[PDB]
Amino acid sequence: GQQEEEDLQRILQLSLTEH
Amino acid sequence: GQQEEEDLQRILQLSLTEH
Amino acid sequence: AMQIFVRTHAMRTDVLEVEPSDTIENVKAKIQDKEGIPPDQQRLIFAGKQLEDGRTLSDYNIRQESILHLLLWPR
Amino acid sequence: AMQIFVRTHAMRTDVLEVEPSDTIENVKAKIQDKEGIPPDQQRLIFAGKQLEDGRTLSDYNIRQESILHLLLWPR
Ligand code: NA
Ligand code: NA
Repeated sequence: GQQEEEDLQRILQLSLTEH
Repeated sequence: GQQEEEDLQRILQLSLTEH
Repeated sequence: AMQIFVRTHAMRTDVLEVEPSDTIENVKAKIQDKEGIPPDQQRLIFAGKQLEDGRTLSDYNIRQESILHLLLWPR
Repeated sequence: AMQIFVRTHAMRTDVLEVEPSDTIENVKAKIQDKEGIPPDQQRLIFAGKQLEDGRTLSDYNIRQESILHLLLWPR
């Protein structure tokens, strides 16, 4: 679904600097 | 725990205007 | 023994078709079908109130297009 | 039939004691103990990568005090 993919993108983005 | 109570407070706060 | 951190995220909206006569548990059961969270690990909130499992949506004036909030509750 | 919205929220940090030899599933199983989310409904992320259940933390360079992200994945 669209919400889940947009959230996935947001969290992948976040993990780039929060690891 | 402290995190759960602070999150609970945040969400109760939010629901006051998002209902 | 290794120590790591897990940051949990959920920020999504779900639509439920329910009945006013349904209990908060029956709502929690519909939710569990979607998101897999056990009902005893869901804290449902509406308009500043925490909702009680044995009481009905009608008891809280939950009506068509009401926005409930679900907080994940650890164990 | 009544229509309502449920907005789901989770924004918390959890600490796990794990082993580098542990699979992402064994991590997902420790997580499930805390938060009750079935492992097949957890999407674990680290440093821009989605983590695979059969592979180990050592395969992703997950080390002491690494921050993993958990996304709730509906069903
Ligand atoms: Na971001
Ligand atoms: Na708020």
